[PDB]
Amino acid sequence: SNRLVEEDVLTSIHIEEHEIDARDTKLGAEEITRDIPNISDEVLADLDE
Amino acid sequence: DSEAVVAVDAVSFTLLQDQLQSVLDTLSEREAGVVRLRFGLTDGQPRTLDEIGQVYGVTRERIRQIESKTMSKLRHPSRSQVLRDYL
Amino acid sequence: VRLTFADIELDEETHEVWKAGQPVSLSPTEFTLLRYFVINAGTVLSKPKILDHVWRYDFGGDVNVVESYVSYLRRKIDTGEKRLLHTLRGVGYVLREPR
Amino acid sequence: VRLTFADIELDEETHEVWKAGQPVSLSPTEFTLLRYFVINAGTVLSKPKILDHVWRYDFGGDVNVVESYVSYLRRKIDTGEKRLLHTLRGVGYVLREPR
Repeated sequence: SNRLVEEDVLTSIHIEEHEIDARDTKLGAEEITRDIPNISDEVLADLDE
Repeated sequence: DSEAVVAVDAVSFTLLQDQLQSVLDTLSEREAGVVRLRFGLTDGQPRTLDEIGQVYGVTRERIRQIESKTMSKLRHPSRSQVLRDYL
Repeated sequence: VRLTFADIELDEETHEVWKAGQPVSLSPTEFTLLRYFVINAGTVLSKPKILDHVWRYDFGGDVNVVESYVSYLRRKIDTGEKRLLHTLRGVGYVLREPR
Repeated sequence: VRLTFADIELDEETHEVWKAGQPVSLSPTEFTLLRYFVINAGTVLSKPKILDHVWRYDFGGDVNVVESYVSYLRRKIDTGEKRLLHTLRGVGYVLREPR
């Protein structure tokens, strides 16, 4: 019945983790920065500097 | 396999080539040929101005001027919007 | 609304130009060149945008004519060898006070 | 908007450089090389992609031209034998304050 959906009787909180590493390279260094090429702004709204 | 063809960007490149051909054909033929051999589209090598002069019987300053005419007309938003979308 | 820069004064109504308070007579095409040159003071001006904006797009002459124009501007206001309207090789000219 | 690094400073308008506060005159293409160096500060520069981006793709000359140009950059701003413009064998050059 929809009561279970509405009353949150059977609902689970699920958490995932996403690792990402910037490492040294012969090309130089990879930067964790907002200087991201060719991107819009509505998708840049929710990022810190 | 990184070296494998994406099979999506290939069709995109072909349609971009079609759009470029349409845009160039919309421009005057002398300008289209000048820029085509300036950036080496139809052949494997872009060429310097003196080659353009030898193939069109003009001085290199005239080719600089016609190139100025080319990117001036190419900044027209009619082409600018229709091509800038392709990115 | 009069356009002033260092010692050059210009009035957009009757198009008279003052160099250090002295009025000088100036040609219309050179007047447009000077008006553009003040209106973009602090930014280098190269020839292609000069022919693109200031002059008509049907201009089929050589590139030496604008050079003669800036020559008359040199002999008109900044007659000194070092002048407010400096030049850059390949990037045309610019009007700024020398440092 | 002027781009600075250590003791070299660049204005994007009139294409000049200050080295430790002293203005310096420099060649146009040499200036483009310096512009690449500052625009990719902290990242190593290799002769090829330097040739690819800065120089025209029609360049049919040898490879000594870029090495000589780096030598000019050295003798103009980084006159010291040890210099902020470090060189990598087979990997090119880089703009970096030495540690």
